[PDB]
Amino acid sequence: VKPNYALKFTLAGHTKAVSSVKFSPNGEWLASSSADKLIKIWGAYDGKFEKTISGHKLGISDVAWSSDSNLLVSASDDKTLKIWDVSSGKCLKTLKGHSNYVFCCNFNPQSNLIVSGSFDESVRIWDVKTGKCLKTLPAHSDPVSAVHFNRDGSLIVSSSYDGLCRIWDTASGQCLKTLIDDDNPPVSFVKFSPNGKYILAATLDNTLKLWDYSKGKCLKTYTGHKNEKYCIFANFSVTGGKWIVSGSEDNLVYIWNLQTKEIVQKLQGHTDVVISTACHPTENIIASAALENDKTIKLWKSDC
Amino acid sequence: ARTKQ
Repeated sequence: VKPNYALKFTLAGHTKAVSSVKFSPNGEWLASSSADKLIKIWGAYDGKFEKTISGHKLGISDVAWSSDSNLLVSASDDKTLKIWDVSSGKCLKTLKGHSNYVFCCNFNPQSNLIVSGSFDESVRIWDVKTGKCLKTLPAHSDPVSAVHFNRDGSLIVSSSYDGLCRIWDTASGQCLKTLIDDDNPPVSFVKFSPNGKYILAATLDNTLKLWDYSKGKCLKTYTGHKNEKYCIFANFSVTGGKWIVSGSEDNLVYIWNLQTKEIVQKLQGHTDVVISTACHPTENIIASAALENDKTIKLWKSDC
Repeated sequence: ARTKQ
């Protein structure tokens, strides 16, 4: 069983590089963010452009959805995050306190909290309702590349150019684990596995790693793609076969068998670095997005 | 920033 992703749609609209693409939890919407300071909403199934969300003064590097699919959060170079109501497009809150670009962001399953990672080397935790910063965590000693809450939002994982992945107790802000090899290339991305037992870490040594954080053991590695320059999103695809999906610096989307580490498909079509990929919650659908020479989002679909 | 190295 290898997947057979075939190109359904090419989604044109962003005037600069696309930075991040995410599927709404209900699976009906695709949100995109871009260097053009814009968020755009697209139909997940027909690729129909829905709306443009604007307000940020500078480019956006990440966008995330609330559990109920009603809210988005964005992380911009203008040093802020904005909470948007998706149906009105209106900015509900502006989240002030980072002293440099906000790079990454995420809601917890509860969706009462936002986690943010910045070039100022901190991870912040914010209240959704009031927009106020609950905690500032001296998380790292270099730009924070990724922040992600576990299955129930009791933990946060952060990655950084400093070469570390760190696990944080959300409620208390206290660091529980630092993961470090005997060699520290920048960690360009991290997220929890759907079940919270593992973390998937990308490093700028063209390498993805599945870690048992609690024991500090690397269980799988995923290689063959190109990742030396950019903070590229990776995913666990769990709808059909059990895959790892990542963008790549060779204009390709890579798909690996989670257990064998075998490349099972490469998707061709983009004409620049695939910076971002997202896996549909229920359907075997992938969204991918590329950089400045491309600026498009592609939607793909497999049988498995 | 993400879209630039």
